[PDB]
Amino acid sequence: HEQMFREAVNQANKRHKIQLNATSVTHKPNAIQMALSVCEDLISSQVYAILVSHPPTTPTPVSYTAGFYRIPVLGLTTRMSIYSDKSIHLSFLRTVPPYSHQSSVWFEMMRVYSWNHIILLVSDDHEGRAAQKRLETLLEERESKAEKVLQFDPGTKNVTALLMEAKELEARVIILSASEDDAATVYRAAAMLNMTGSGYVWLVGEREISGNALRYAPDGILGLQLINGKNESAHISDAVGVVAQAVHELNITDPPRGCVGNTNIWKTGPLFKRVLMSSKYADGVTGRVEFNEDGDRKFANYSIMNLQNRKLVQVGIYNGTHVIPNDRKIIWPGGETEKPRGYQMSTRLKIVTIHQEPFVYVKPTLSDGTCKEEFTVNGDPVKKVICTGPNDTSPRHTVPQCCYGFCIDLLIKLARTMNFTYEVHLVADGKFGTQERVNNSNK
Amino acid sequence: PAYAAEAARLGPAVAAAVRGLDVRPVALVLNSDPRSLVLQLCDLLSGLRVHGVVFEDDSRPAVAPILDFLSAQTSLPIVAVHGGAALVLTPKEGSTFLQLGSSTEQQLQVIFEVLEEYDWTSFVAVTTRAPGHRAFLSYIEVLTDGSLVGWEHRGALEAVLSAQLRSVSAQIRLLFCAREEAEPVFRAAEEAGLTGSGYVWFMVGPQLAPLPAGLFAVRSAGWRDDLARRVAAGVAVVARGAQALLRDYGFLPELGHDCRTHRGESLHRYFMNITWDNRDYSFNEDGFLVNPSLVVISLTRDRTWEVVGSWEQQTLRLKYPLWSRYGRFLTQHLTVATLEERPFVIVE
Ligand SMILES: *[C@@H]1O[C@H](CO)[C@@H](O[C@@H]2O[C@H](CO)[C@@H](O)[C@H](O)[C@H]2NC(C)=O)[C@H](O)[C@H]1NC(C)=O
Ligand SMILES: *[C@@H]1O[C@H](CO)[C@@H](O)[C@H](O)[C@H]1NC(C)=O
Ligand SMILES: *[C@@H]1O[C@H](CO)[C@@H](O)[C@H](O)[C@H]1NC(C)=O
Ligand SMILES: *[C@@H]1O[C@H](CO)[C@@H](O)[C@H](O)[C@H]1NC(C)=O
Repeated sequence: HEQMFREAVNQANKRHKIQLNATSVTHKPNAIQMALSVCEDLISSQVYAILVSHPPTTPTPVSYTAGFYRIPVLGLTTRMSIYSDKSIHLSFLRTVPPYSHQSSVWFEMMRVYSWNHIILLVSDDHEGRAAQKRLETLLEERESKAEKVLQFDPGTKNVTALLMEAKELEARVIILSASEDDAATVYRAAAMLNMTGSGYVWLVGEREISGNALRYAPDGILGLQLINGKNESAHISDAVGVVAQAVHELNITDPPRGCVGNTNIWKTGPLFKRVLMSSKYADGVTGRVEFNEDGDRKFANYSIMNLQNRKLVQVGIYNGTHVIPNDRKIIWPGGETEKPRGYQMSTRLKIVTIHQEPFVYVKPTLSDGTCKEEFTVNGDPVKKVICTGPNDTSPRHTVPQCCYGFCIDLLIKLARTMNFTYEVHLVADGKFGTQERVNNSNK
Repeated sequence: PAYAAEAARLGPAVAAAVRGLDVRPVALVLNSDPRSLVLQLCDLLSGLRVHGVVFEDDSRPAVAPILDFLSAQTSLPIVAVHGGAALVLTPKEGSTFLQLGSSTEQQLQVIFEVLEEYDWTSFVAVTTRAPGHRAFLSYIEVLTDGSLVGWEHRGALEAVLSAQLRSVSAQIRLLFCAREEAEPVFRAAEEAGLTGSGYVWFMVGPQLAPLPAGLFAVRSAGWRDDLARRVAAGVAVVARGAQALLRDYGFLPELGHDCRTHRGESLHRYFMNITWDNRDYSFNEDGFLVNPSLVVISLTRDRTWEVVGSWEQQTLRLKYPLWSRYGRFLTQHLTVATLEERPFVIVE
């Protein structure tokens, strides 16, 4: 409100060019009046930067209006990834890390617990896509693959199809990132599908944990929350201190003070943004603040919360380069004191065989479905496996035949000595395999 | 030129009747002043309640973010014409922008087709301070992976600037920078001497239209077309969209925009493919034009931009079909003659 803004501005002036101060803004239900209010404020105040901390439930109108005239502004509440890119919002800056940082910490946590597997359950929104891209890039830099990256559908019900696909996969670990409504819907389906427990580990972001915990969060999740998220909602003191330092650092011209009629942009606006990036506000209030990349600062610690005892608890904090887990033992969904294995063995291998006369014979089955059993040259049962493959190249659709020979005999020996459970399956089109070029893509 | 544009639209454009909408030529330029422009737009939307008004801008890009935000708030489609201040804006929120610009992906695609046709394999990807150009570099890498496009690599980078740019050479150069930042690069290149007939520069991005002797920039087709054609195209697009939505109950007003998000519904589902003025005028979900018409302008010694090649329907027709690349116009190029002798030279 006004009182907090006056206190923050007064403190900034006392901290220590001409009558430097900031004027608070009042949010409106419709952005149309919001844009008009900010336009009047900029014309009158003509302040170098504007601070937006509206807890709507909107930072778009302020950033969009700041784009014109190239007047950089600082946002302190929104964490959506759409503001990370400066191409669309070239006048938007913030200190809180973006949601892509959640992917960075997830990879660090995954590497900490000797996990190399994941089932990335990501929403289809822009924020979800950015998180997947950031996680994929980090995994690629480490020569690691995400296995399944099956997408999602915002504001959709009956999503059991995706859950069924994930369940059949070997790896049992899911890093979920979506909205509160999506998180609740997925959690309900997972609970009804026996997916929350046994050897399953859940990793979710701040929004997912809060929303899921409200409605249907099982007591086996592992959520992440900002160390000073609530304080970040009222840490404008750091913002005013950094802005004052940036202006004190720096051939400049006063920003335009005319909103009713103007086309010229601020010449020094880009320079002010450049100096702001170089600014290193190492005061230490609410942790060290250092802008990273463009539009965000990657210098905020991240805490880990768990739903043990039906309540959120702290099981460690992130130092900025490595996690520091020192709290009580983590209560996994199954209740075991040891971290459940993130990978599950799959002893149901499917084998592809190609018809070669000396090695893998192919013979049709009898009427009953099982082909006749013969004897070897010296006298002995011949091991035959019921294989499925094309008839001609005629049903031409998975006619069940029976295979036998060198390779099949070798396969049976391998299965016995290591516990397989094989289901032979002939190649769809008879061809050993080669690299063909299609649409300028050889691989 | 805002006053001139308004005068050119009130008089000439009003009488224009391309083609259903009750009143087609109903519109008003209405003068830069975002507060007044938005207030006037709301007043017209509440009163006129039209199905959209074509917007024309002359400034050479902050207008686009406000226009799309206003369109999303009003839940009405507003087509962007008269290239400039409407250059792509790839990201979008639900809203119907329908801008008539040209995206970088197609611009890069056309340039590479021209480079391959002219046997210009060697190239560089010099770039200034990153204005979020990571996408441009990725697209070039994707296009490079192929059969023949591969060539010498490059990077992104005042005496220091001149040295960095001149340390890769490779003749053909690809430039992506803003006008405010490109000028220092041009001066640095001029100081380094890589601005004469011995080098060719391909400047792509939002540049539109000491300059180097060889400059090739790709811009949207009809860039030199008069504003009358631009407004006519915008009106036709709106009329085509109305006809497209006419396949079902066409009495679907926007409730009067939003003056005194909530709807969360776009309009791209119905308006997807239209045909007018031949060419390829079809809009995508992102707001671009699928398979748009492009031309390759070139700069001569007379400071004039002329069409060299035209791209339409995945077809590249270019005049000045120089079979030889003039590789050594800056040696390493040899003009080797020969003759057909079956045991030695076999030609098929
Ligand atoms: C900071 O200084 C500016 C003037 O430079 C003050 O702005 C005035 O504020 C009053 C009260 O809201 C308005 O009636 C005037 O129209 C404003 N003038 C300008 C030039 O903006 C501003 O109030 C001061 N704020 C603080 C916190 O002291
Ligand atoms: C966060 O901690 C700081 C400590 O200085 C405190 O002043 C602030 O009020 C806290 N956050 C909130 C909003 O309670
Ligand atoms: C914490 O992160 C900082 C980043 O500079 C690093 O220097 C420090 O060694 C890290 N400490 C631990 C325990 O991870
Ligand atoms: C392999 O070992 C497992 C565990 O004892 C057993 O269940 C399985 O039957 C054995 N071999 C197979 C796959 O038949």
